[PDB]
Amino acid sequence: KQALLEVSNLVREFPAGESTIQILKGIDLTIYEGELVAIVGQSGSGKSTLMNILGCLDRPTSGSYKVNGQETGKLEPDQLAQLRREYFGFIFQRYHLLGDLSAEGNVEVPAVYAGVTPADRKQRATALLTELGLGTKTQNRPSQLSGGQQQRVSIARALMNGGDVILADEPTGALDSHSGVEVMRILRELNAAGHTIILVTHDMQVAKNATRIIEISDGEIISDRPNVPDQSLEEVKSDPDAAPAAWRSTLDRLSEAFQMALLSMNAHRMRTFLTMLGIIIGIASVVTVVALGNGSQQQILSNISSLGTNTITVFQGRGFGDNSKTANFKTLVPADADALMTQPYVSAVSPMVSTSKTMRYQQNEANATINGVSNDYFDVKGLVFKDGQTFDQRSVRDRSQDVVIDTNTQKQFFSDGTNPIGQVVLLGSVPARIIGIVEPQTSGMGSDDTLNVYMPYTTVMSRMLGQAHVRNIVVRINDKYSTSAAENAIVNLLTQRHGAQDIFTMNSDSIRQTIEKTTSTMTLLVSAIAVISLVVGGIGVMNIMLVSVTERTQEIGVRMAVGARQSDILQQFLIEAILVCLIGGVLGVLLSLGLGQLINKFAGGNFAVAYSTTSIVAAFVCSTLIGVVFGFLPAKNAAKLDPVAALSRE
Amino acid sequence: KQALLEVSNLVREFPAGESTIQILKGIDLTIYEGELVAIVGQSGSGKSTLMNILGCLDRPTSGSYKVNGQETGKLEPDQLAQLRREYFGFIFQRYHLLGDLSAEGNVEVPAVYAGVTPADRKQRATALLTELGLGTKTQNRPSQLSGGQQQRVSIARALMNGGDVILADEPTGALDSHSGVEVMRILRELNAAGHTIILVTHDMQVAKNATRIIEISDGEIISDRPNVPDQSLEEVKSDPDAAPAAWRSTLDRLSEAFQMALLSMNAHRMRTFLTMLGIIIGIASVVTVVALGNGSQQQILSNISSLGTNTITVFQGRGFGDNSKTANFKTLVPADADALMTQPYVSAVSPMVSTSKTMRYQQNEANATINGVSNDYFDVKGLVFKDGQTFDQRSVRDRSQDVVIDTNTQKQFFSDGTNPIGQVVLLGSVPARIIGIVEPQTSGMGSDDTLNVYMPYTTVMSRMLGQAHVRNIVVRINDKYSTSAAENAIVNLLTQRHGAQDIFTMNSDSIRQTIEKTTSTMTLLVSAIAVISLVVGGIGVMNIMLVSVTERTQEIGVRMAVGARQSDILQQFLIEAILVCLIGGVLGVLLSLGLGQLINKFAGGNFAVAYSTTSIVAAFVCSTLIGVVFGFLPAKNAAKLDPVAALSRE
Ligand SMILES: Nc1ncnc2c1ncn2[C@@H]1O[C@H](COP(=O)(O)OP(=O)(O)S)[C@@H](O)[C@H]1O
Ligand SMILES: Nc1ncnc2c1ncn2[C@@H]1O[C@H](COP(=O)(O)OP(=O)(O)S)[C@@H](O)[C@H]1O
Repeated sequence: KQALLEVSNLVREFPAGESTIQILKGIDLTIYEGELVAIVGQSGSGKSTLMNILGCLDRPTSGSYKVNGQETGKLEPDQLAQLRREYFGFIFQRYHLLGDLSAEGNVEVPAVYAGVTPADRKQRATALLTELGLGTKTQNRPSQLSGGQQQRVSIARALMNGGDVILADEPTGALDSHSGVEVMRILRELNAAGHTIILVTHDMQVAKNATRIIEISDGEIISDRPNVPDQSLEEVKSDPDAAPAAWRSTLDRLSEAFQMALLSMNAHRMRTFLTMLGIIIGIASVVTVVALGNGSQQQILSNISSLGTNTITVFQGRGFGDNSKTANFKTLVPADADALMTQPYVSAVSPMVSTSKTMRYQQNEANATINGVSNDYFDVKGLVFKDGQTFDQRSVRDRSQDVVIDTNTQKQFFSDGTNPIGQVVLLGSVPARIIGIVEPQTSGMGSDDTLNVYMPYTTVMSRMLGQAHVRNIVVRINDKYSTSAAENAIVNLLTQRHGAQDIFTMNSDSIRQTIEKTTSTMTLLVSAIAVISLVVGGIGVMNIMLVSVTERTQEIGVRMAVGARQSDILQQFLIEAILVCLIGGVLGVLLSLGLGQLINKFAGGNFAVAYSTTSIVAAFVCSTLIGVVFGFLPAKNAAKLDPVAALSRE
Repeated sequence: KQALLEVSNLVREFPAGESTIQILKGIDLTIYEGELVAIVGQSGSGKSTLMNILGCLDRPTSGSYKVNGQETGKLEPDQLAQLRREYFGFIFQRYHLLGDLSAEGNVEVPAVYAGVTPADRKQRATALLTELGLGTKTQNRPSQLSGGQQQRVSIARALMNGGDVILADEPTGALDSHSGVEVMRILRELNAAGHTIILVTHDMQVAKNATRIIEISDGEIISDRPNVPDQSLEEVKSDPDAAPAAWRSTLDRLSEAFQMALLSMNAHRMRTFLTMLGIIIGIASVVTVVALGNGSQQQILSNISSLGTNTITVFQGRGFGDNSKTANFKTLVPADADALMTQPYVSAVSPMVSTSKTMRYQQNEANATINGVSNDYFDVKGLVFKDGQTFDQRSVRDRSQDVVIDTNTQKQFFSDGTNPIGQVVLLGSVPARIIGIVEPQTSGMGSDDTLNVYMPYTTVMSRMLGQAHVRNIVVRINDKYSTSAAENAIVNLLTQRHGAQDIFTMNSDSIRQTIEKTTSTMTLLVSAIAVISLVVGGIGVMNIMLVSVTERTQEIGVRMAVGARQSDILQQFLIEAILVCLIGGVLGVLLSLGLGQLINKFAGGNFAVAYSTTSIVAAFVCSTLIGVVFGFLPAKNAAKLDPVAALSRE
């Protein structure tokens, strides 16, 4: 049969000066289930090292330590953690509780790592705290408890996963006489109930509370004797404490890891706020710059949209003056448009003049732009008729006073729902009857807001301007033919048709393309400058997480001792970083949205802010990725701590 | 006569639940110089509270406490610190040493806070450490010392500033039996030497080391009896330890505050690196963006300086399509420049043609752009002659083969130091004699880097091109007399000479002004976005400083008890932040300079990086201001800590 704790020729060496020093020197030691063992020696004796090895927090480097038959010498971290969850509970001189949790929570932690039903572990935690006289202090934080009360909490914690072997490191060293007596009473009562208890001390008067006293000095055991305490006659057991013992639970520990990181945020609200603030400012500047560049691009493009697709505009305008010295040189005339119409690369053509008059209806007045155009103009610019129809070529010839109106003029003058078609409006001093309504090119509520009116160019030229010439001529190029080659043909045709190079062009597609390219490139560079800010925010996240790993070093050690896997610690800290970056990426998005409405109020007619939902999604994802990347390094550093050095980190 | 410590009616209340609780209930107590006093009681007794008041770390809050006649009831923090420096030394259960310093440094700290000569305090530190058996461990850090060794370090520390009244709070509570014997031996020997010692404990067997035992319970003193230790027979005194003891010095404490901040940076090197890194990225991005916008503006403007000042260039339309359409439609001819010459607003005028030929010298060849210009061209464009002169008007008439060169061609062909003037070079197939060298308009190279040659336009048109027309004509407007009106007048005149409006103009000053304003505006917007990054860096600095205040809370408390003023603490932390941000600004500047040299390797001849020295200085100042500001709140929070709560922070 196996003895519960079986040590054989245990040698623990440490390197010291291109050589070694033995701290444990060939220790043989058998401890049976139910013994009350005290191991006593002074500083330097090796009692600590021995207990660390006994608690599966360290490995021999020479010898054998079998826990219920299981050799620990060659076990890997999660296997030793398995043994700690299975057979050991720990009590520390300084009563290492987790300041952020309640007594109940600290008691639960080992059951969290062992994968114990949360309802059942709640029951067990409050039951053990009540059994040890802390039934009314269940919800107190460690900062709300006295030393003895905290040590009683950690006794209940040690009992959570069974309490098979309670390893107690000088429990009565920090706290006073009375509460030391109480702690020792509890331990002896647990031993009476069958709990194996190993007490490590330097005060023989503490060791005398045990039934077996092993004395250690300079790495070797020098005494091993039974003992009967004197105070067993006073402390009669009038309060009979007898309380001995691929995809499933990973989810439970992930839920708890989220909860734990969340509580660490609630504990340090200023720190959390500042770190999130850095991420909020970063994400907000990136989403803002991107939406500003996109919306401004769309706005500038709509301001071009008064031109068509495959549209070549033929301008010639310049300085003003007399009829004989300026008008005689205005060679662009509608006969030129008639000539262009017959070219194999021209699918549509329209002269274009314009004037601005006061438009009247029953009582309304409003200034409006009256465009003198061809019946084909709507075909050139791609305008869509809402209700009516265009001009007849005859009505252009006959100087008709028919008129086409856009959506904006309908809103201005026919807000009642009165059908504009057939209604006579008055343009300055010229009456005109509406024969059609056009849906504009504009994309946006307040991106255009102008009143466009369309009459035959012959009528506007004759009745309103008194001129024989055209402001410009728009041409839509056939067959998707090379608009540039058609452009050159137009320049040669009109130039040969005129007496000289009296014209210049505007290629709508070329200008649009240049605007898209230039605005896109500038958007990319500037939003990269914003991403620099976001990078600095991420660096801040990493630095804070690393520092909180240092802060929580002892918490990490305690969690390991109670049963945490390196995985579990990694998940805990990494989830903290991720949650911090997400909560703040969302707030950066919302801040950017509010700032977007601010700009959309106070901006001009070129600056506009438009938020693509995939830039919002990209913001959320890149915030989470900053959490995963920048937070990872600290979370791994926490997961890889030596629980011995962590427990004694001070 | 006055007793050293004179206590009367100490009542210490703390609020607890819409009421208060008395922790000291009217304590009277007289302690004379040289007494060895133990104050003993269990948790709740008030012994610590009493000892804190005795040490000038708290105020009676009701009653009187006189230290050598000085009432503490109404004293302000720095006055209580004065009393601590004057009369008190402190020893703590956990032997609160400063992990970053050596034993010697920890011993020095109280002398730093007092007005003590650094050399003399070094001597005292090593002397006291040698007296207490730490002569060979003088340089060890606290992590390199045992509990007893650290406790002897803090004994020497308490003795540094005199050791008048040594308050020891459970000194033998953390450490083992043997080293407790040694600590108590040392304390008794100091008492024999005359030191007043007040020992506070809960273990009567420790209290029995004193000669006077005052027992306290539930806030009141219940026993006060003399005592003779049992070990007075053991200690025959064979080793007689008898060692009893704003413009001027503010600068010395500033030196020490700088040194302490520096050592704290060395202690946490990764933290320092990351915190500094944020500022480095911020300052580098801002200085980089500013230098990029400024230099690019200078480059793009240099490409315009070739258009001269107040110069209106008369360009002409394509005019091509055929060789016969070139002959037909190239209406801009040098006679038009002759006509422009006579106008009242034209001070100088030049036709301009250009072609590219291979420029040859003795054996050297390089392709060069030959500009056919008027003798006035240099006045219009504002070019300055380095050595020679321009053409004669006669030589323009006579189709002269004179040539003027720029500095780039001088470098290409006359690198020897050979004077180009009088030398005959060959341009394609036309020889030409150099009559002058011209210094260009440009500052940065960018795209030019071009070989410019100037010959009479009549000669280039006649001999090299075989054409009757001019590419464009430049005019310099006198007095700046309505250059915009001159543009229109030129168009009207040239249009009147031709058969149409077949010419257009370009106002050099308008273009320059537009470029200057637009690029300047882009510089401000983008560099503001970089400053966003710098802001996030500062926020990170603040968060880190708050965290290091929390981390060092006990260090702050120990410093206060040892004798630090709130001033001293604030200076310490403020200097830390300032120093980190200052260095991060310097490194941000150096990174920015390197990045500028990197950018200058890019293929964009429009992007250029120019560093103003006032943006470097601005970087230094704004980095230091981030240090002071963010930067400040943590340092004040450190200075305003309650030294009692700070010392008991865990
Ligand atoms: N890294 C390391 N390096 C060198 N020596 C070590 C190390 N770790 C432990 N030891 C030794 O084990 C003992 C630890 O606890 P003990 O209870 O025996 O005395 P303490 O004062 O440390 S509580 C101590 O006496 C040390 O001499
Ligand atoms: N903020 C505060 N609030 C309420 N009560 C306080 C407070 N501070 C001290 N006290 C009391 O004074 C005593 C402190 O030291 P003592 O040596 O007498 O016992 P300890 O267990 O704290 S070492 C302690 O027993 C407490 O009951």
